[PDB]
Amino acid sequence: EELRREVRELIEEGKTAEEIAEILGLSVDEIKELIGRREVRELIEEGKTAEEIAEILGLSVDEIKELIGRREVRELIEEGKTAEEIAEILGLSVDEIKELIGRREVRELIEEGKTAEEIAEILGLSVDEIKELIGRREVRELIEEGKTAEEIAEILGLSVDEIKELIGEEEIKK
Repeated sequence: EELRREVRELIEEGKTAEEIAEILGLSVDEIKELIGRREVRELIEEGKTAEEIAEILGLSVDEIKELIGRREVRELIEEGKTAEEIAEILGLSVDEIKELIGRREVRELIEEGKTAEEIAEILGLSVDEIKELIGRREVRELIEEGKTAEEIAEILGLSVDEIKELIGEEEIKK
């Protein structure tokens, strides 16, 4: 019922799926049958590349790309990784990381003080697409600290033109 828990502790110990089969007396294929999504994130938290995990758990690079989803994209974008930086860790193309992007991946960077042009070059291939996908909540997130001509709009793109389509005029000066 929870045998997958008695396997994620040997992974964080440094052992490999080959050694997890011997220590637990089981077979190597059965260890591959207990490797889930949760057992992969912990190995993208020690900096290990996906190709390293291809030789840690013995799974194919085709079979590790099955498990890695948008969740690790947020985690790596959070740390300090960028555009091509993430793509090399996971063997994916940068476009595959573009196909795993969203507004939630952008909020965390507004929640670390970055600007539109700052994140446009961090995640790569972004310019007005960031401005296209800056939500009202991000401008509403700063309603407690509204205080510029266009820098509460430069962090979020441009000028009051943006802070007029994403909020009213009574809250332009609020």
